[PDB]
Amino acid sequence: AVQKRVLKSNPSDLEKEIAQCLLDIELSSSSDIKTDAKEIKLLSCDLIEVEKLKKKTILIYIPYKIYTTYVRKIQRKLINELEKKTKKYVVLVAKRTILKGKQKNKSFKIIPRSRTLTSVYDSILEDIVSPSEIIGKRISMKADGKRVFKIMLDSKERQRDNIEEKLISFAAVYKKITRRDAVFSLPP
RNA sequence: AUUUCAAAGAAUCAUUCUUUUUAAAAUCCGAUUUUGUUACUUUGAGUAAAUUAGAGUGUUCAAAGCAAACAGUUAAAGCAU
Repeated sequence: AVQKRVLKSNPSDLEKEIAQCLLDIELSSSSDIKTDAKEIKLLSCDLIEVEKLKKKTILIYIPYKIYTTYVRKIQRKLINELEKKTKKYVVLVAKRTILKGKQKNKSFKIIPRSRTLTSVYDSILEDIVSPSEIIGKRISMKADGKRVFKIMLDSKERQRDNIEEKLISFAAVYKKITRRDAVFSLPP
């Protein structure tokens, strides 16, 4: 039924809930984003819980090609619709291969810039904020030798009441994905 | 300018030394083991002595030498039948 259609692999409970929700959104149709999710196929879904315990956040992995072509174009409205349907905080990300060019893999000449560790990690930072847009990045090196990514967003999100819970969620999600701490801010 | 950041453990006096894991391809029995060239650097191999540094060693000391030291009035010990 819904789960096999949305998720290619054998599906867990929250993967099946996402599949059900996504099918229900497509079937019901959200008027401005009509043809809502027909092209979508999912790789995986993951559940992450903030230390502050302001609900839960869901990370969803999507193929780069599907993500770029479909998801990116409607993403803020799409995530808001997914959030409205299931109240846990959703993030949509592209899976991206990261390549060590030392090994000389058959399918690539040289080193692609898109597959560099740094480019992918910056791209994943872009994916998590994606409905909102970065004004500037600044990396603070604290005295412990930890490095902290201070990410400035734009001033349009002062309308959104979910702001702080999403900022903590972005920090948590990035921290789970790789061992980089973020902090967030926006103009006064 | 530019391209793989890091994380956690253990040993040790919020420091220090050490170990584990975190993409992809090829290969072998879900797992097992490999992945640009050079500069630079690390260990090494193979190095004639005399000299030189430098140990051993009271040439009567020292420059030296490569020797010496030990027991025993004119013997025991040791190992051999």
